[PDB]
Amino acid sequence: TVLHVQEIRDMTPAEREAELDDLKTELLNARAVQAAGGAPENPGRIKELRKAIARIKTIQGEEGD
Amino acid sequence: TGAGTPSQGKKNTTTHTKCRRCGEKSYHTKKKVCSSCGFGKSAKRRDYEWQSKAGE
Amino acid sequence: ARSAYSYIRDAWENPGDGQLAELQWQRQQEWRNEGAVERIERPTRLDKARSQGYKAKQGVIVARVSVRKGSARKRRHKAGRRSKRQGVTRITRRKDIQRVAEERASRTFPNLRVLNSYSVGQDGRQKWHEVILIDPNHPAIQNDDDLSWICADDQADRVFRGLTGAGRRNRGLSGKGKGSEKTRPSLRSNGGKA
Amino acid sequence: GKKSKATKKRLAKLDNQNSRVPAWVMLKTDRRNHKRRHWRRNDTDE
Amino acid sequence: SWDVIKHPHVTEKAMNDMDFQNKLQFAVDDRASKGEVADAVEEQYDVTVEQVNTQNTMDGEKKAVVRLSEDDDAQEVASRI
RNA sequence: GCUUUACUGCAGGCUGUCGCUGAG
RNA sequence: AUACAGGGUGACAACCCCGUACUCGAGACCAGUACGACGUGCGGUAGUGCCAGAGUAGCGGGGGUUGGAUAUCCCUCGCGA
RNA sequence: GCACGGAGGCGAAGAACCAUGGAUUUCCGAAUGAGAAUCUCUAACAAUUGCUUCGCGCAAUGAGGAACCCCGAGAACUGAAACAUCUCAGUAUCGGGAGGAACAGAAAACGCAAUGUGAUGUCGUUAGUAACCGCGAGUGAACGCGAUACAGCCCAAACC
Ligand SMILES: [Cl-]
Ligand SMILES: [Cl-]
Ligand SMILES: [K+]
Ligand SMILES: [Mg+2]
Ligand SMILES: [Mg+2]
Ligand SMILES: [Mg+2]
Ligand SMILES: [Mg+2]
Ligand SMILES: [Mg+2]
Ligand SMILES: [Mg+2]
Ligand SMILES: [Mg+2]
Ligand SMILES: [Mg+2]
Ligand SMILES: [Mg+2]
Ligand SMILES: [Mg+2]
Ligand code: NA
Ligand code: NA
Ligand code: NA
Ligand code: NA
Ligand code: NA
Ligand code: NA
Ligand code: NA
Ligand code: NA
Ligand code: NA
Ligand code: NA
Ligand code: NA
Ligand code: NA
Ligand code: NA
Ligand SMILES: [Sr+2]
Ligand SMILES: [Sr+2]
Ligand SMILES: [Sr+2]
Ligand SMILES: [Sr+2]
Ligand SMILES: [Sr+2]
Ligand SMILES: [Sr+2]
Ligand SMILES: [Sr+2]
Ligand SMILES: [Sr+2]
Ligand SMILES: [Sr+2]
Ligand SMILES: [Sr+2]
Repeated sequence: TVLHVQEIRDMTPAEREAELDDLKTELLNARAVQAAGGAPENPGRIKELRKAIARIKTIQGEEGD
Repeated sequence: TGAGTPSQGKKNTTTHTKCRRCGEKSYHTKKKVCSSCGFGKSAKRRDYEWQSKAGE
Repeated sequence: ARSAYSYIRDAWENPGDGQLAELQWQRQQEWRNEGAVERIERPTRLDKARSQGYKAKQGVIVARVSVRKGSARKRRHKAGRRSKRQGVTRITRRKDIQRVAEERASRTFPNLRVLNSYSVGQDGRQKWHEVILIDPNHPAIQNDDDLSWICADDQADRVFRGLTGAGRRNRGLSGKGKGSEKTRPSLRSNGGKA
Repeated sequence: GKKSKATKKRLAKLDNQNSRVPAWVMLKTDRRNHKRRHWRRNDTDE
Repeated sequence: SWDVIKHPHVTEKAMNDMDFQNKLQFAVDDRASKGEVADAVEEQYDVTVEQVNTQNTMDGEKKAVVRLSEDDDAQEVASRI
């Protein structure tokens, strides 16, 4: 969603990795808030984050990093 | 001592266990052989034509 | 004129006479001390090998195999049998010893395929045969006009399916007419009565 | 007995499967866990 | 590639360990060693891990009890997630 | 299932012969 | 209507919807085949006993197998052009 | 998604869905560094082979598949109104092995004996004929012919 394939391909290798760590962290924090039974959730993102990370990982392999 | 009920109380040995290769609880942990898929006995998978009707 | 090969040939028509006799008497002493399957650099009966397809080239291998002499090594019936199916001593197997030899050789060299084989004598308790095997994966062979045919997929494990010369003879496929009613095109298709 | 790590993972799974069919599935399908097991009445594998 | 830290294990018992012993509890990958749990934690929240105790749970996961140095305050670390 | 000088066979043992097997 | 096969749709539907006839497109198999082309070179006369696959052909002892009977195929022991 | 909920989200930056191609693809598993009931211990084609730069450097094998196919091992109940040869049957079942099909196959053939046919499967027929057989019960072809499809070649040696 918020993150599109073009944007990803437009990132330098270093940017994708920095973007990767960033996404992984939001996810981890979502899973933390979920572990605490936290309700200020937005279930749609926890799902988007995973796809985003899969996209960046797919793009990284494609471009050769 | 009767061969029936009184003798069943002595059964607390573990023999057949979940098999690493096929998943069936048929891996004899003392023989280290699966009575279902043959693991531990043969590289090929345990099979027999008598497991079905002859013309089928 | 006569080829040098014909002399090897003529010598082997009577392995019990002349120099050959002495060679065998000497050789077998060593063979008896060797294993079941010994790879050898050169054929003992060159004329025969070349005649059967052998070539001094990469991917061509020769191995001598020995097998115990005699009839079947069968275990007597442990369950009920009518007199007819109680025999044990005079029962012989349906595969000749040369075929058993070709199979053992091929087992030893899983990647090679049996091309042909021939006899190199025997003593009172065993028989020896040399087997020509070919490497279907070696380019020297994949490029040979005379041997590349053996590289085809349907030639894999040919010895185990009776496709050898010894295999075909033993299956009663020599004759093209009378007597081959139950052998051709296969023993199995004819109900196994050949 | 003494359970290995793998045995333990398997026992854990069996424990998890041994749960109720969520109520919302009831509504969604407008109307039963056939694999419900009891530690006493039943016998697991291995 | 599997990550070490899965998520914080938050329960009454976990909170006590956090308020009374400066310990944090995590659900972690069961292939992770005590050392790998120590590093991962120091690198995720920038703290000094003093000790790590582990347990393979009946939930199929591995639980880690991480005690931070007196320099760090668990209550506060956990409070930012 | 069991027995035996029931019928018929089969292992096994003994024995001769041929091959292994040569020189005087 | 070159479409009256079949199904769906709140009841018996060619004409309400999917389809169906007609026409058209793509993939797979036929097949790396057929055809075509490159190269190679078929064949005939006379002379020459130069070459042409051995435990083989064949025989005997013992077995199995076969419709194979004297006249099947095979194994085994021995002999052997 | 099945799946007719709640909440939330994605889609005109053309999502869903479909086709083709690609990415990712934990552990055990032929399972191959060693071991192990799917885990563990300290760089690995384990094992058997071929080639070999003689170094696992380059390669092969292993296991699966509904049956079909090829090569081996091979019963008994049953029939004969008993039963031993015979039958059931080269069946059931077992060992090994290949393919998309296998196997066979260009005559030391046939022998409607001929001034004739012309690789091989297979189908129809020849025929329950010839042949076998306590000549009992039973077992049982082939050549040929009509079809299907057609296709013929390569070595060893001589001489170099
Ligand atoms: Cl082979
Ligand atoms: Cl004719
Ligand atoms: K019988
Ligand atoms: Mg040539
Ligand atoms: Mg519970
Ligand atoms: Mg512990
Ligand atoms: Mg019989
Ligand atoms: Mg392993
Ligand atoms: Mg009877
Ligand atoms: Mg056939
Ligand atoms: Mg009678
Ligand atoms: Mg018969
Ligand atoms: Mg005939
Ligand atoms: Na082989
Ligand atoms: Na129980
Ligand atoms: Na969890
Ligand atoms: Na009885
Ligand atoms: Na026969
Ligand atoms: Na004989
Ligand atoms: Na996949
Ligand atoms: Na390999
Ligand atoms: Na090597
Ligand atoms: Na009767
Ligand atoms: Na009777
Ligand atoms: Na008879
Ligand atoms: Na005629
Ligand atoms: Sr007693
Ligand atoms: Sr009692
Ligand atoms: Sr006990
Ligand atoms: Sr074993
Ligand atoms: Sr089997
Ligand atoms: Sr193979
Ligand atoms: Sr009980
Ligand atoms: Sr629990
Ligand atoms: Sr010839
Ligand atoms: Sr023709």
